[PDB]
Amino acid sequence: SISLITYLYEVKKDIGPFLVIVPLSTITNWTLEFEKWAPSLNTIIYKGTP
DNA sequence: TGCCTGGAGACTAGGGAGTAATCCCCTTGGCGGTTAAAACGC
Repeated sequence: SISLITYLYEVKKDIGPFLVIVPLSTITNWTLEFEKWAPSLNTIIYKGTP
């Protein structure tokens, strides 16, 4: 998913908006993977207290 | 104590109830996640 999104965004210069649905207990793994492999793409993740 | 009418016995049948066949929808049990509600204390 990261490779496809990054390739499309680098080719088209259309970084977003993009929406991803991630089930719980995996949000932090996706966050760490995005921070590590693709620092150029930022993400907004909702969690914690209302 | 005497009298009689409501109760009972025999015969007929048809319709409501019992039984089989069919199926899907409402229920039951469980788990995830969130958070407003429940518990404890001064």
